[PDB]
This record gives sequence, structure tokens and C-alpha cells, in this order.
Amino acid sequence: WIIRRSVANRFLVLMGALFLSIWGTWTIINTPVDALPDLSDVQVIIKTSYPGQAPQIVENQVTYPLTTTMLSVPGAKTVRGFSQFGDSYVYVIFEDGTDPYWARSRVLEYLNQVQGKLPAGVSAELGPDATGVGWIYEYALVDRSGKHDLADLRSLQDWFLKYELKTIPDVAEVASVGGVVKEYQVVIDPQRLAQYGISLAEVKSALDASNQEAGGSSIELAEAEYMVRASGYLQTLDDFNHIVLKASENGVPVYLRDVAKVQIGPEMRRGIAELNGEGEVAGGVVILRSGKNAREVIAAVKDKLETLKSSLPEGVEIVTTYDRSQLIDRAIDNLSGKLLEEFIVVAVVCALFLWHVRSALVAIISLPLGLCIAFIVMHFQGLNANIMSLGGIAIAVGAMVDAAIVMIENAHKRLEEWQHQHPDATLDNKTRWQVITDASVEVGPALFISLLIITLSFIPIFTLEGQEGRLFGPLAFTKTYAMAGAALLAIVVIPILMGYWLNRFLIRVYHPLLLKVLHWPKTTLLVAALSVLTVLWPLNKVGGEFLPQINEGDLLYMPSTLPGISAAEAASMLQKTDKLIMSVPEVARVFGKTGKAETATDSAPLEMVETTIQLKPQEQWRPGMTMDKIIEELDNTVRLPGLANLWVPPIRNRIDMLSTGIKSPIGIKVSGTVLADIDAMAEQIEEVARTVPGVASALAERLEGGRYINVEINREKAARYGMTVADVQLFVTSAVGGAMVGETVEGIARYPINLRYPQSWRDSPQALRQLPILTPMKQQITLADVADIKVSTGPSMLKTENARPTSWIYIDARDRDMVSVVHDLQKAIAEKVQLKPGTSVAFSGQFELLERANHKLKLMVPMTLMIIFVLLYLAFRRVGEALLIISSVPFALVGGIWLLWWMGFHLSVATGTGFIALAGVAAEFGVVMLMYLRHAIEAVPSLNNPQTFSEQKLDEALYHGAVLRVRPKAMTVAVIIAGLLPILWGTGAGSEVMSRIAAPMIGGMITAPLLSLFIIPAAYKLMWLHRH
Amino acid sequence: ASGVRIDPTQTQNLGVKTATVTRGPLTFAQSFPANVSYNEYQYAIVQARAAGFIDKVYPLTVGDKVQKGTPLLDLTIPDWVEAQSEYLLLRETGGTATQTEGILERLRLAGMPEADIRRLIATQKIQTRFTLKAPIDGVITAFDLRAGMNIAKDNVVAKIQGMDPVWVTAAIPESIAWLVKDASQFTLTVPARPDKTLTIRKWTLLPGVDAATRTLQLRLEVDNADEALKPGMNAWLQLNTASEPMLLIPSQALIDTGSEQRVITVDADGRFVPKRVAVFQASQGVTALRSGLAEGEKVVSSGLFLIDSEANISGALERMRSES
Amino acid sequence: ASGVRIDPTQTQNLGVKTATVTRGPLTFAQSFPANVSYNEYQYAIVQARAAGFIDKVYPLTVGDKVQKGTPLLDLTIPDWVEAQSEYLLLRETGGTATQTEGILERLRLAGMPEADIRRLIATQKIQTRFTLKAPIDGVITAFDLRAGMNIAKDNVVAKIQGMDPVWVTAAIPESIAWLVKDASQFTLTVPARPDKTLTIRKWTLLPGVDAATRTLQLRLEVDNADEALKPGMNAWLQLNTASEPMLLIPSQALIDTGSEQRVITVDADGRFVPKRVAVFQASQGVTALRSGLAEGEKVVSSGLFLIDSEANISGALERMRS
Ligand SMILES: [Cu+2]
Repeated sequence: WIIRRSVANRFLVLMGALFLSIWGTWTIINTPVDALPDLSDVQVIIKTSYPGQAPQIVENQVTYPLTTTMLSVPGAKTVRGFSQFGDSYVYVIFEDGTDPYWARSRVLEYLNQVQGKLPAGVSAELGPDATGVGWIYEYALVDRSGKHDLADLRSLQDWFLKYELKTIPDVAEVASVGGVVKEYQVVIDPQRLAQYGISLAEVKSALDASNQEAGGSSIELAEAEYMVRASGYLQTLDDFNHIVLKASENGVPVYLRDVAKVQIGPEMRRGIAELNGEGEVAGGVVILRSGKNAREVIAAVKDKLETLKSSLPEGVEIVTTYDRSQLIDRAIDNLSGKLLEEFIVVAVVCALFLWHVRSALVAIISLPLGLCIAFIVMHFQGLNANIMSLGGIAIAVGAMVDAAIVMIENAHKRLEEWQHQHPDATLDNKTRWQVITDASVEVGPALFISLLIITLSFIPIFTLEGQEGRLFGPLAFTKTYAMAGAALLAIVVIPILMGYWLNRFLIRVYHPLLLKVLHWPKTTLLVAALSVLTVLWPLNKVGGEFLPQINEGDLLYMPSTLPGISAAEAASMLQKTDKLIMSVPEVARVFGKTGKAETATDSAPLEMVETTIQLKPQEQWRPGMTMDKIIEELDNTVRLPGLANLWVPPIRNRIDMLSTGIKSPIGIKVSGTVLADIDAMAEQIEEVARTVPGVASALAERLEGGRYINVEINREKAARYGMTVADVQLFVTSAVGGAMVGETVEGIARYPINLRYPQSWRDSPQALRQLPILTPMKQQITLADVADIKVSTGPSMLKTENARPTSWIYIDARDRDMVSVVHDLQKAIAEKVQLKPGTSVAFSGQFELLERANHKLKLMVPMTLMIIFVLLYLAFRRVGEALLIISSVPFALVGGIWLLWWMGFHLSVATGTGFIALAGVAAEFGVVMLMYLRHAIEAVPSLNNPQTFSEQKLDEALYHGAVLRVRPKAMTVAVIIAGLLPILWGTGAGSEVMSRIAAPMIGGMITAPLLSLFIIPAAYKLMWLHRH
Repeated sequence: ASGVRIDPTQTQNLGVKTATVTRGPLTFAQSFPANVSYNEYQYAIVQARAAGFIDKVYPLTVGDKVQKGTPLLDLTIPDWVEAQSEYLLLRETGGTATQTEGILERLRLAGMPEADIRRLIATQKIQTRFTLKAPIDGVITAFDLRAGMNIAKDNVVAKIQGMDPVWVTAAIPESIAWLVKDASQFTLTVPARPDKTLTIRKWTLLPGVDAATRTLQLRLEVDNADEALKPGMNAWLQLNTASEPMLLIPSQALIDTGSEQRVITVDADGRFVPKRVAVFQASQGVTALRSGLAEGEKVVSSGLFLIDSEANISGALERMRSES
Repeated sequence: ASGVRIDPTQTQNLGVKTATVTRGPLTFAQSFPANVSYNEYQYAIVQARAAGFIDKVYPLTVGDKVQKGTPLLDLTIPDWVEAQSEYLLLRETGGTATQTEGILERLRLAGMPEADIRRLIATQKIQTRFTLKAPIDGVITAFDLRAGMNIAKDNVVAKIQGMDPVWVTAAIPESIAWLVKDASQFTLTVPARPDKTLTIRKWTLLPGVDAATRTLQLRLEVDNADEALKPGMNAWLQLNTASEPMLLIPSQALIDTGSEQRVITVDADGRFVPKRVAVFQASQGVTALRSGLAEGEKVVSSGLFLIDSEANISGALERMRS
């Protein structure tokens, strides 16, 4: 075919690979780099602050009508909902491929037509460009000198760092976390309001007119423009104190300082941050734009900090609590090292089989070029250098040379004939020209098509919808890129390069059991199918997991607790836990967090905690300590009553939340239209889940465990004193509550101002009943005179998903395998827990992800077999031929299973991939095996058979085909198993998934050839007899 | 087996603290606003005994403090002359002592002050010009007679109000009424004088409530010899009141879910066991139960929540309810 | 089942902002609102000694400045006529030298002015027309009689109050009664006159404070010969002073509830230990303590260690000791 038009292009093709190598060495250095192919789902959130209003009224009015005007949005997968106290979180997730920014602009116009069907004081705030997974850099601000405090640090963070960082490109948002926002607290004396005859309402009003500036236009003096500026900003405590409330004719006024003390104090603390269980601190998380480079940004951040490390107030040091750049480095500085393994190993192994230095060099220059073509393609494509993109350029390295050697081999022996018929001392350039080309032509069709096979039989993987398709997608692209590259190049350069430039003691161990296989060939096939069934058994033992448990240097610790906890107590609980975590000698830093950080990405209650755990270098752990053995001491050392604790990877979780929302690997969703029912169903499942053989934690967040002190105002009682429902409430919100009334304007910054009675008056329900009230008519009463105050229980966090209430059960199993527990749960649940009417129960988390992948994989196997069927049919044209190879691949699959069992691995989409690619390599072996047998029939001895039968001639054509393969095979099944062997053993940062995807092949690459050395042959002598 | 067991090393890390159930009265505490005002038993309103005109008006206006004796003004009262010259001429023609006494009597019960009469007898001279002086120590709150005027009976030359045993009246909201009882303990403080510890001589709960404000009036008489308590000053009155002897526990130790209230009892072995109690009242950091416990019993106060949670999750709570 | 232990008490080792208890003075610097008014020791209400009718009233009215002697009005009083005859008769018939002093003294008790009696003896003619003059220099703040009217003894022909030693009264907040009692000197300043500003060293603190605006009343006299400071003018009373040495601590250091003020002190080891104190009074961002701390103790200047929302102070402070 094309090999003919190849040699003619002997010249400018050489420079075509020279400028390809020098341009392939440039693109490689300047390729973006990450740890994984961004696996996050496209989302757009809508945070709203409906101040005061209880959860229920927040749901019905501000939240519900949003998830229903969002669900019916073009390309919306699912919409989750969050109705906390004074906070509304609408989560809108879109379907695969849906342009993020498109969805954004859609949410905006939808937000325009619902901005009206919402309460007056509400404004739907649009979230950031990034998601929770965009949490790259995290740091805490500490000052041991004491010169600065939590207030000063937060201010430093909000008004300096946050600004010096947000201007870093590709950064979507720099959120602050923890610390203290200084608040101007005007604490009012209920008594002085009576003594001075000034009402609360009057105070608020006065304050609301003592803190602004005014423009008096301009005035022309000396032909110049003089601007009339009027002061009036509230910038001193005295300015607060001398706020006029009341003035007599005498000219003697009554200032705010007469009925209140103006003191500086903390504001409502949203979230809380604690470091190493020995200090509460402020900090900030750097959140990276949706699809931008995670590493490229961290570096720009570090240097930006070193620029500020001098301009920081003497005493403030920036400790770092989470650095994703470190995992990046330990991931890329591993896939690189493993590409050096297979490279030098395959080259050396092909050097011990090929005696010639220039012969090996030809199959050696087959990698540097197969490399370049893979890169210069990814740049055009739009692919960065991550573990799953290099893992593809690593899983494929074995066949790249398998494209070069199988050609070279046929020329090594095709040159041994011209020497045995012709002399040995006369040869020229044209006589050394013909020999190599002839050999390349005979192996031209078989290989190129079989490499078009390996890359098309593997094509079906692209159909993997969503996260896994985002994972193995790049690996799919990269494997195909480098394969098609080492295939199209093997017919353009390889032949010319090879033209320019103990095998005994295995052929003696092979044929004894080969000539033996020709003892009633039929029987050997049956015992082979029988071995396939014995090799089928191991399946039962192996476990099931959506993906290998990848190990990052750090890990998040979230312990779930009942709904009611108080902020102060949660903060206490937090620091306590930190000190325990810091007790274990493998962890270097502990960055605890309760509540949320200043970002719509984090909507966590103070009752829920997530602490980032940094671990000392993997080479400092105690003797026989593993990541799993570490967590054991953690889950055994860190544990307080009424608290269930879950341990996860940082990155994994932010993605586990964006795809489903569950924190844990295992989770159960109990949706319902009556909270009392779903909460009843969540508790029962919580009890059954904790009796399963391999569970550690089981807690289902309640849906109405919130405590209430409600002030049921009496209209008639209030009217007595000429008070409206509104007038009474003013005390609830501002007197009793810390309601904000304004904010100071301090330069670029801004701080809140609030009115409130001293704590003692609002200490307890009893207290609220004797809450001093100065009525409009200057009468002195207590709050209970116009209202009843009752304690009650109710909703704590109205959670919705598709506008349907739901509770999540967080299960923590890590000693067993996922699929085992999830099934043992399906059995435990669906037998002991009788479902109630309007209550639904369904598993989620990573299991819901396995059922999406397995439905794809099962509708992805037939089609990969149909393509293999047509590639065998196009190159051989024989039905029975194709059939025989299609029936041979199962043997390769079977062998790969034992290695999983031995290695103790599990069934993953990682492993599942290894088998699809393994089958593509099995049929790659199956064909190059047949071409030796079929062309053994083209010879004269086998031309004698169709004319007249011969029991001797048929066995000799097979014996010659067997020898015609033991050389190729010994190379193919060498470079593959030997090249893939390095990236097999677990140990390695990210290798966790690159081995699960390698074992299937390696294990199958042993019994695929070893078996298909006797199967296919003893079936071509049993299929040749039929037609005759 | 009601209750729930918990590894002590966890409770210790939780920093669990426990309190012991006792019995006694619950000291109610509450603060009310009060006014420093004049003593209304030190009330003098000087009025002329008879008509005349003002000769002298001493340096004195409304707002000044006058000591008992301070001269207010000088006036000429002629009404008593006819009866005086009749006495002095009888003194000439030596009349009977009874004829004399009878004239110094028509003088007495006709206005003339005893002191000015004692002066008539001592000088045998007709008294015409008189000096009106402050009858008591106090502050002048009214002064309607200046120089150049005529004075009348109904005219008020000086309203003098005292403030030594100074009054301080506190306003208690009517609904609370019950909190102030006989045995109640009071303590005063005046913002103007943070350095002065006041002494309450006695107190009274007036018979009626101020309709203008809907508050009962509580009057305190307070030693004020140094005159540090000027009328008009704000004064804060804090009262304490013992209640009926009740079971007493700390307030952090009590859980209330609006339909039931309970506390976590620490067993003899350490087994945390929840128990239903009935609250009666609570104030100043301590709640009083009407029933549900027994003096001696321990009750958790620190780490209460988590322990209640653990006791809730372990079905101990649902057990506590179904056993009784 | 780990026997591993941990300190449950709250902890803060990542730096704390501390200050030390210092014995010193509370410094003050305030401007009291004051007013200029008439001298109420220069008062005069002119009434007739006996009823009659106004013959003529001189060009005068309220708001006018009069000096002693300024004629107010002329009136006819026919109450002393009957007796004036009785006297003049004692002259035509040489009555006793004491019968005359009699009629002449009953006449002065009758109300007839000492000067109008002399004009009787001199002219030897009965007096019916009299003229009332201003008794003192001052301003006519009232003038109730005009021409064509009659007159009674309750009527007021002139309410004349002066202002040479003019009065100024300042309203000092109840709060600093403990301080102003032992004041040294105030500095008077009136907006109407930037040149009439002067130091005041003698004043009188009244025994009563105003209720509407809970304020002490401080009155002082000022020389006003040139009639500069007119009554009705605003004025300011400045006070720069410092209190007796007391235990001082930063204001942000005192954690005060509605009934419980206290401060968190850093001991010799650096451990947080909350103590109950008693506050006297603050000034300029620094409160003075009556009792609770020692002179030199360390105390953290922050109520910023308890979440505002609802860090139940009692509970939160207890989490720091054990
Ligand atoms: Cu979470």
C-alpha cells in the first residue's frame, strides 16, 4: 500500500522528524501541568441573605421559588437547596459539556424574572466562577509576639491580602476564613432609656443620621472651582458618644453616651479557624477559576507572597495549611520517572534480544518521536500534562516499540536468506535497499491495521459520560495519539532508519509442548476453556470500587454531630479535636474549621466541621506505618461522645460533593414531603448501618432538631400600649438580637455597627419575659406584657434536592471494600426498615457513580467486539478467522483477573479500562500470530495439501509458523509485561490508579500469548480440515 | 439498662464538668431605675402671717440651698400695732397680769410670731419691721416675692424642701409586682457617685401604682449628710428575693426542648443517665426545679450537649421515656 | 480505646495582645453647654402701695433698659388723703410734738413712701399724685400697666432685673458629679464674643440637677460693665482636668455583661485567668477600677475572645479555667 511511497521520500522525511523532534522538545517543556484532568461538574450557586427570618419562612419565600425556576433551566442536571438561618443557598448543577459561562448567563436572566417574586429586602447574590474543588492554597495568619490580634488579622486579610491576591489571573475568588470582624457595639441601657425618656426606635433613627457625607457642589473663586465637601463620617468613638438624641430649648442636649456605652467587640462569627490545637486564627483560601491551571496559579501566589513578606506588620507570619502544588509535583515527578523506567527497560530488553547496536537503535528512536507527536497533538487539542494524560503515554509505551520491532524482526531474518542463496562478500546500497523494503511490506498490512485496531477497539471508552470520562478521557486521547503516531511513523521513518543503520534455549522448551498440542488438537482447546473457568472463580473474592483510593499528602476530617450545637461549643469541640489530631506523630499541621468561609462555595453550618490535615513527608512516618494504618490511630485517638467522625481526601471530597453532595464515599438519601417521616426513616437506616461488618461512622443529619425561643406576640396586649406588631419586634431584633444597623466607612474598609441590650437581659427565656420595654406612651413594661415566649423544637436546616426535602446519611467504611458494604446495606435496609408512604430511599455518593459507569461499560463491550470483528474481517476476509480471534480474547481477559486477586486489587473503572485495552492487545497478538500461519499456507509444502492430503505437510506449516512467532512473541510479550511491570506495585504518589489500570493487562498479557500460542494454531489445523 | 456508658478518656478530653444537686430558695435578682428626689416630710412653705410690704429681699433665688435660719426677707406688718400700743400703755398704767396676758393672747392667735412677741416684752417697743427666716435646712424650690412688692397671706415667700434623709423612688412594672416581697433585699447605686456606698434607712411599697407609667412606686429613704445625692439624679435599685425552697441546679445543666425538660444524671459507676425534671423558675445563672431529682445527685454542666447527644443516639433517651 | 489525654481547657498560644494594670489619673477634657441670664439677686417687682388710677405712663415697655430713678408712671392714690389732713390739722392747731409723729408714722405704715411723706411736711399740702421710678438699673422684663387703666396692689408696673454682674449657668452631666465637686477652674467662652473668653475660678454647684436632661447646674457671675454678654446668649464652659490616681486598665479589656464586669488576666505562666473587678468609671478609652486587680497585673485587652452573636459569657469564661 503506502510503504511503497515511503522509501522514495527518503530525504525530507528525515528532516520531517528532525524539526518534529526539535519542535516536539519545545512543546513538551511548555505544556501545562495538573494532578488530574479537572473532574468537577459545572455548577452555579445563588447565595441569599434573608436576615432574621426563620428557616421555614426562608425556604417558602426565598429558596423554594428559586429551585423551581432553576430546575426547568436549559441543561440543568439537578438543583439542590439550602435554607439555613438567614441564609439561602441555591445549587444549580448542569449536564455534561454544558458551557459553564452559558449556564451562568442563563441563570442571570432567570434571576431577573424571579428577583420580583421575592421578598423586598432580598437580593440573589450570584456565586463565584469556581467551585469547592477550586480550593488550592490555604493559609493562616498568626502573630506570636502578641502585637496583633484576631481582629487586626482579619482586617489585614480582608483589606490587604484578599486584594493583593485576587488580582492574580486565573483566580476567581480569595475567601477569608475565621478571625474577628471588629464591630462597633452600641450597648443600650434599658433603664437609661426610661430615665432619659428616649425610646429604642428613637436611638436607631438618630444613629441612622449621624454617619454620612454631603456634596455642596462647587463654588468659583479666583476663576477656580472650589468643591464644597461636608463632613459627617462616623470615625471616632466620641462621634458615636456625642450623637444627638434629644435637646431642650435651654440648649442642653442628651447624647447617645447618656443611654448607652459604645464599645468595640467581635461581630457574629460566621466560621471559626484553629491551628494545631493551640490557637484560634484568621486565614484565607485561594479559589481557582473553573477550568484554569491549578499549578500555574499557586506559583504566581507564592512569589506574590514573598513580595509581601516584607510589607507585613512586624510579627505577622503566614503559615501555610494546604498546598496543592505539592501533590502536583509528587504526581508529575512520578509519571515522568515511570516513563524513564519503561523507556530504558524496553530498550535494554530489546537490546538483549537484538544483538545489533543499530537494530536496537531503530526501535529506540521509536520512542522520542512517538513522544513528540503525542505532545504537539495535545497542545492543539487542549490537553495538559496530568497523571491521567501521562498515564496514557505510559500505558502505551509498550506497543509503540511493538510497532517498530515487529517490522525490524521481519527484516533481520529476511536478510538471512539473501545471504544463504547469494554470496556473502558482495553487496551495494541498492542491494541492501531491496531486502529491508520487502520485509516491511509483508508485515505492513498486519501491523498498521492491528494498531488501527488497538486504537479503535479502545475508542468505546470516550462514551464514558461525566467524571470518569473526564478522567480516562485524556488517557484515551493520549494512548491513541501516541499509538497512531508510532503507527503512521512506522510507515514513514522506521523502515528508512533501519535501512540506514540465547534464542536457542527457548525454542527447545516450546516445541516439545507444541508438537504435543497436535495430539488430538480438539482436546487442548477444551482444557483451555476449562482453565478459563478455573480462572473465572477469582472474580467472586475481589471487591468493587468506582475508582482506586488515590492518596494525596493531606486529608480532611469531618465529624458529624446532632443539629443543635452552639457556635461557642462547636469552636470548643474543634480545638479539642485539633489537639488530638496533632497528637499523632505523622501529622505536621492541623487547620480546623467550623461554619463557613467568606465564599458562596462553602455553605457549612457551625455544627459541622472540616479540618485540613497535613502529614509529614511520607518518608518520616513511623516504621511500618501506612496511610491506612495512620487513619486507624486517628479514628481511634480522635473521638468525642455524641460525635461520628469521617476521614477523607481533600480533593476527592470537594468533588464528591459537587457530583452528589455527600461527604463520605458511602451515602444514603432519604427524600420525603413530610420532615417527620424522612427523619424517622433516616434514623432507622442509621441504626442498621452501624451493625454492618465493616462500618465505623453512621450519622444522618436531622431535618428538624433546631431549638427555638419564640416570642408569640399578642396583638391585643400590644395594642393596649399603642404598639404595632412591628413596634414590639424592634426589641426582638435589635434589643435582644444583635441586629446590624449600619457600618463605618474606614478608608477602603468597612465595619458594622449594632444596637443591643447588655447580655444579662437576654440571658434566658425567663429574662426575655422581663425584657424592659419603654412604650410609645412612656409607660414602662416587660416583653411578657405584650407577648408569650415559648421554647420549641423545629426545622434546623430545610434541605431540598429537586424541590423535594431530603436527609443524607453519612457512612464511613474503610476496612472493607465499597461494593461489599453498599450491598450489605441494601440487604440490611430493605428487610428491617419498612418504608412509609411518601418516603423514598436511594443510595448515592460514589456508588451512584458506579451504576452510571457500569451501565456504560456493559453497553460498551458488544460494540468493541463488533469493531474487532470488522478489523479481523477487513485484513483477513475470513469469517471463521475473525471468530477464532474473538473467541481467543476471553482467555486474555481471564488471565488478567488472577493478578487483581493476587495484588489484592478491586474492580474499578481503572481496572475495567485495563481490560478493554488488554483485549485490544490480545487481538493485536492474535492477528500477528495468524499471519505467520496463513502465509505458511502460501508456501509450496502447504500448496500440496489442497491438491492432495498430507498429515505431515500440515504439521510442518504450523511448526514453521510457530518458529516464525517465538521471536516476535518473545519481544512483544516481553516489552509489554516488562514495561508495564514497573508501574504495577502500589507505592507511589498517584500510582494508586495507574497500577489498578495496569494489572489487568499484565496478568492478561501472560496467559494471552502463553495460551494463544497453542489455541489459535491447534484451531487453524482443525478449521482447515473442515473445508476439505 | 437505662443510661449510656462512655469511655472516661473521652469524657476527660471533653473536659466534662459536673454539679451537685442541692435544695434551697432561689434568689431572684432584677434591676430597676429610680429617681433621687426631695424628702416630702422636710417640706416648708413660708407664708406671711399678715399683710404688708417688702422692705428687704436677701440674696436668694429659686435653686439655692438655705440653712435653717437663713433670712429670706424683711416686711412691715401694721396689723399688730393697735393691740401692741394698747399693751404698752397698760404697762405704763400698770394693769393686771391677767389684763396683760389677755392682750399677748389676742396678739398670738392673730398672727404675730411668738418670737416677735417675746421681743415685744423684752424691749417694750412696738414691733413693725419683721424678718422672715428659713424654718428648716433645705433647697429653695419657689420664691415669689422680690423687692418693691407687697406681700399677702396667700403669697409664698419661700418653699423650702430638704434632702438630708433623701428620697429615692424606684419604678417596678406592675406585672412583676410579686417579686418585691417583705424580706426582699435592696441595694442602691448612683452613677454620679461611683465612690459612694449608700445606706438605705428604710423602704416602702406605696399603696397605688403610677397610671402614667403602669409601675408600682418603691420609696427608699437614704442617709445623705454629705449631700452627694442631688435630687434629679438617676439611681439604680437592685433587689434580691428568696423564693420557696426548691431543688437547685446550674442552668447550663438543664436541657429544654419545649415539650420536655431534662438533665443528665451521672451514675455511681459513671453511667450517664438522662432524667426528666420539671422546672419551676430560674434566675441569675441558676434554675430551680419543682421535681425530678434528689439532693446529692450529680448533674453534667460542661460538655452537656455532646453527652446528651451520645445518650440520644444510643437510644438511652427513647428508653428514659418508655420506662415511665 | 486510646488512653491518650489532652488539655480540655481553651488555649491561645498563637500570640495575645496584653496590657498591664497601671495606677494613674483619669484625664478629662469636655465642653459644657451654658447660658447667659439675668442676675436673680438683682430683681425688682414694682407694685403700688395702694389702689388708684394711672394719670400718665412714661415712654417705656418690655425689653427696655432702665436705670435707677427712671420714672415709670404717675398715679393718683386717695388712700392717704384722709390722714394727711389729720396731720396738717395738727399743725394749724399746734398739736403735740408726739401727736404729730403719731399721725406721721401711721401714715408710713399706711404704705405712703418715706419720700412722699417728706414732700407732705415740706409743702404742707396733701399729696395725691405720685410717681413710681425704677429702683435699680436693669432690663424691663415686664410692664403690665398702660395709660387709661386703674391700678391695684397685686398689679405689677415693672419687673426690672439687672445684668451687670451677669449670670452664666452650665449643665454638667450627672456622670462626673464625683469629679466636678473637686474642680479647680473652668474656662468660659461665649460664641457671641471671641474676646470675652476668660478663666473662671469661683462658681457655685447647685444642690439640684435637671431631670429632663440629667445634668448638674453650675452657676457663675461675670462682670458685664460694657453690657457685652446679653442674657439669652449661648455660652460654653470648658473643663480640662485629671482625677486622683486609680487602678487603670484598657477599656477593651473589661468584659462586662448587664450585671457582671470582669477582666481576663494573664498570670505568670501565661495561662488565662478571669477575675471579677469593680469599675469606678472610664474616660478616653481607659476605665478605672475600684477593686479586683493589683498594680502591675497582666490582662488581655480583648472582649474579642467570645463570639458576639451568643458566646454566653459565663460559660465562655469558664471554658478557660480548670
Ligand atoms: Cu462536609
